[PDB]
Amino acid sequence: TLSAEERAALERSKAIEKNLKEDGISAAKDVKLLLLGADNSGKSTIVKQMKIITGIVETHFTFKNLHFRLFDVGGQRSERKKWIHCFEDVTAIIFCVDLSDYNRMHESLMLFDSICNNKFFIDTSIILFLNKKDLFGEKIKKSPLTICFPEYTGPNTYEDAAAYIQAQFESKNRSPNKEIYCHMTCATDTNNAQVIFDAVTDIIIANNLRGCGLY
Amino acid sequence: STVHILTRISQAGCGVSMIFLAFTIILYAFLRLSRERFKSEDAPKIHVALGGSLFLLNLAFLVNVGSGSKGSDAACWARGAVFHYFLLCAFTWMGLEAFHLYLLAVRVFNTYFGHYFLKLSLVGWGLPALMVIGTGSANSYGLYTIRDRENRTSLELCWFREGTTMYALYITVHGYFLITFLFGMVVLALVVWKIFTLSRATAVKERGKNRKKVLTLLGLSSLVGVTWGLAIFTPLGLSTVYIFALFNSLQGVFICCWFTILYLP
Amino acid sequence: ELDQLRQEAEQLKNQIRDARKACADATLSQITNNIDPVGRIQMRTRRTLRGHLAKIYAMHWGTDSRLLVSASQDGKLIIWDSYTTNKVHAIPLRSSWVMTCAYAPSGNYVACGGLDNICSIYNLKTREGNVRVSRELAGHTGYLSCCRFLDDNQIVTSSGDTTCALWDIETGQQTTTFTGHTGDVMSLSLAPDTRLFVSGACDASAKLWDVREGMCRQTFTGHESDINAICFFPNGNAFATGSDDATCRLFDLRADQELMTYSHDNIICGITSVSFSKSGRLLLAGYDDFNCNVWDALKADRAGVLAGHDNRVSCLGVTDDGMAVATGSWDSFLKIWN
Amino acid sequence: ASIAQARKLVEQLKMEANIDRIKVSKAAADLMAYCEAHAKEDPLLTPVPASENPFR
Ligand SMILES: CC(C)CCC[C@@H](C)[C@H]1CC[C@H]2[C@@H]3CC=C4C[C@@H](OC(=O)CCC(=O)O)CC[C@]4(C)[C@H]3CC[C@]12C
Ligand SMILES: CC(C)CCC[C@@H](C)[C@H]1CC[C@H]2[C@@H]3CC=C4C[C@@H](O)CC[C@]4(C)[C@H]3CC[C@]12C
Ligand SMILES: CC(C)CCC[C@@H](C)[C@H]1CC[C@H]2[C@@H]3CC=C4C[C@@H](O)CC[C@]4(C)[C@H]3CC[C@]12C
Ligand SMILES: C[C@H]1C[C@H]2[C@@H]3CCC4=CC(=O)C=C[C@]4(C)[C@@]3(Cl)[C@@H](O)C[C@]2(C)[C@@]1(O)C(=O)CO
Ligand SMILES: CCCCCCCCCCCCCCCC(=O)O
Ligand SMILES: CCCCCCCCCCCCCCCC(=O)O
Ligand SMILES: *C(=O)CCCCCCCCCCCCCCC
Repeated sequence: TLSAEERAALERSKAIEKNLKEDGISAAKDVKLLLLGADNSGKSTIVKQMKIITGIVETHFTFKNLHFRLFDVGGQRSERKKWIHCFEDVTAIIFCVDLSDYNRMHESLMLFDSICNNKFFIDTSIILFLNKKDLFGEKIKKSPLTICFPEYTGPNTYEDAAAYIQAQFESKNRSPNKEIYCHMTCATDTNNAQVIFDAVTDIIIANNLRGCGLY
Repeated sequence: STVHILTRISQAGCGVSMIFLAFTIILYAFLRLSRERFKSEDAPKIHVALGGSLFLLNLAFLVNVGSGSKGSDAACWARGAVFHYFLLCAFTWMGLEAFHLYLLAVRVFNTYFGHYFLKLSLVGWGLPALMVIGTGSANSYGLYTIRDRENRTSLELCWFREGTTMYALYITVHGYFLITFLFGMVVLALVVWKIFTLSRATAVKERGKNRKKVLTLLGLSSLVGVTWGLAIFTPLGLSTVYIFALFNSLQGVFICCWFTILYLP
Repeated sequence: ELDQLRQEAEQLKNQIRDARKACADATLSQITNNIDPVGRIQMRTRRTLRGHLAKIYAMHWGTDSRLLVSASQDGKLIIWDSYTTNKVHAIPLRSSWVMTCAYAPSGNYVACGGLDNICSIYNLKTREGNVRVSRELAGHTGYLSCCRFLDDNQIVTSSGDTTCALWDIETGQQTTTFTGHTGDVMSLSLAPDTRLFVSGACDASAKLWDVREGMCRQTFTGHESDINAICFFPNGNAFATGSDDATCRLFDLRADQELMTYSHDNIICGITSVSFSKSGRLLLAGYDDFNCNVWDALKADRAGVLAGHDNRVSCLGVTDDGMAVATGSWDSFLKIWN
Repeated sequence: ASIAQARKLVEQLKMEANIDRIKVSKAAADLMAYCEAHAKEDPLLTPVPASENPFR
């Protein structure tokens, strides 16, 4: 710390430390959202204005002076258990589900089962969407909800079927201290950035109130 | 000799609180040394600073009660000034912890300010400094006798002196407690309102988790407030020293167990 | 026609297994019992290199035994100076999701890659004061799990598409492709003479590869679970591996079979990294219980433990001259032990 | 179909089959020899005093 070369070295160390602190405060104000879900469930247009930007795909829409970063981890086609711990630092797991389909329903349910009970994602909250509600309400009349869920025998109605499906999804929690902020997006005439905003705010408030002992 | 009883009981309760707050300070030093990443958290700093403020307040109260009615006048002039300073420090630290709760549960996003704990500590240790400087500029400290309806000296202390007008005492102790309690209750009301508004937008009305956490936080904070209100506004006579010592012991133990459960996995 | 080929392959693997059983006359412990063990080894945290914001996924020592690289999910590739904890560089990564870093044996280049399926090569000895992305290598269909420079002009990288590939950093295209794995390749390790290299995959098999020939030579199967870590022996005639079964195993390139196993009942966490000492007497292995056990590579006795991290210890590397051991971790604090 | 990879697999397996192997005793002896011929140059195996280690 006396010679010229060591002095210049310490100067470079300090300039780099300052840049690191600047980027560390500039990058912590974004929200990271892991975007799971079976394919063709409208996960590519969960928000109308995303401004997107094979591996992990990013989309970075902004809303109410806050930067949301959405990572679609479909397309990796590798061992999910081997790189899923990259995303242990996300705030919430968005999870789109296509209601108008019947073959992808059990795949979606099994994927949700595997995710909601992982060891890295055991306290990360889920924001479960349910896309294409109107097409479901149109299809439910012609095809009852028994060719998809045989154990179901309640009344054949839009409301009862949708509530039963949502209950079937939410019944895989198996781990309190994590809530499933469900929602039913019509996928045609909906503006659901506010749903993400409010669910994220509640997640972060719960995260902080649990940092002050509250349990 | 009621002086004996009052002195001994106040001393014992104060000492138990001192023991537990010292345990808290020691455990904070151990946690800060033995673990990285604990130096950047600011909530434990606010907690340990409030604990230390209560510890020093207890120490000042012990010094006053033990050596009352003895020494020169301008000596425990400064003694009472110090005791007032530490009382106002405890109050300002409860207020600053309410403000921290405001930053965590009302304004949730973009709450990063450089030198956060520096500014908090500056406020919490230098606002009572101005208060005491002012209060002393008028020579308001001195002896303070407690009669207990008999006009007999039940306990000699040298809190604010009796000069037929107590504007200083009420404006700078009771008024400060009320201002801080009001700030705390306003912040708690804003927290409750925000939680019960979000409980409608997320469509999870009853199941919501925060609807219970915030009610528990309110039920504890209002208790912590009303117990200090009862401590201040009621006069320290006989048959009410036991309750005060017990309140102090519990105010110590709760801080100790809260800090040792929150920061030991 | 298919079934008879299956029977022929089964008979061939039986012949291989019986040959390996016939070559095994005495166990390694039976030979090394008469050696006096190492005393208790207590290493102390000399330095602590802080400055990373997110978890640290890979580090790598320089050949000059002084500088080391670190990569983290915060998107920063820092090139430290371990002597005076002096950040020589900090390169901003284009992709925040990186799982490996490499440091050329000349000290002039640094490589990085991860979930973006690309191995970028960052120059260091530029004329001006800058570190520009020299050449991006994109020929894989899966995340890159490891990379290792041969020269400052050739790099061999593994990936999650089950195939390793030797590149030509000057051109930008694969010069060879090493295929034959079933699961995806998780780690590789270069030989001291940089002519061979081993590789572990999630099919619980470690295969020896020939660089110039592009063909596989041998294969080893002792583990049950995935293989995360692999490291050659200092003389290039053995290697140890790490697995999620909480055991490390020493394999041999001549006897063609496992020589010894490193297990303990109090250990049920998966090995995250392995590395040898300068003479090969110590076998370091970073675990998931946040500790870093230092094994006795000839006695299988747990010599010492380096418990200094609060989260999982992800990377681990012994200095090229055997001076220190730098164990990165997920709590973002590298530590130099000695 | 899978017959192509079947031929490739049986070819690689037969190629790996006919290789030269030695006894485990010899291999263990060589590991012993290497671990005992470089024991004096192991700064982690045998500690060095604080006057030599650059990370003192
Ligand atoms: C953020 C910073 C700038 C706040 C600074 C506050 C102080 C500079 C002022 C604000 C309220 C004032 C106090 C209001 C009234 C009193 C009571 C007064 O008591 C008396 O002895 C005079 C009246 C009486 O004796 O009856 C002495 C001054 C004091 C403490 C004042 C002191 C000076 C204070 C603390
Ligand atoms: C009565 C007024 C005028 C003077 C008061 C002097 C003493 C009692 C006051 C004034 C400054 C105060 C200190 C300010 C800073 C610190 C450092 C902190 O980490 C512990 C509290 C501590 C140590 C305070 C203790 C009480 C203190 C020393
Ligand atoms: C005696 C005069 C100055 C009045 C008293 C002023 C003192 C008590 C005030 C003014 C500046 C304040 C300090 C400002 C900065 C820090 C550094 C922080 O890490 C701990 C609190 C601490 C140490 C504060 C303690 C209280 C403080 C020292
Ligand atoms: C918790 C603190 C707060 C102290 C009071 C501050 C206000 C005061 C002003 C007065 O009018 C008369 C006396 C009191 C009410 C005080 Cl000084 C004493 O009675 C002792 C108390 C409770 C305390 O020190 C104890 O711990 C109990 O022993
Ligand atoms: C009578 C001897 C001195 C007794 C001091 C007891 C402790 C009082 C202050 C407690 C800690 C102050 C705030 C801590 C802030 C920090 O940790 O940086
Ligand atoms: C009246 C007692 C409680 C007083 C506490 C309320 C005021 C606290 C002020 C602390 C400042 C914290 C950092 C401010 C950052 C900023 O807004 O620029
Ligand atoms: C989170 O950071 C910790 C919050 C714990 C509760 C905070 C209490 C807020 C209001 C305290 C005021 C109570 C009455 C004050 C009497 C002077």
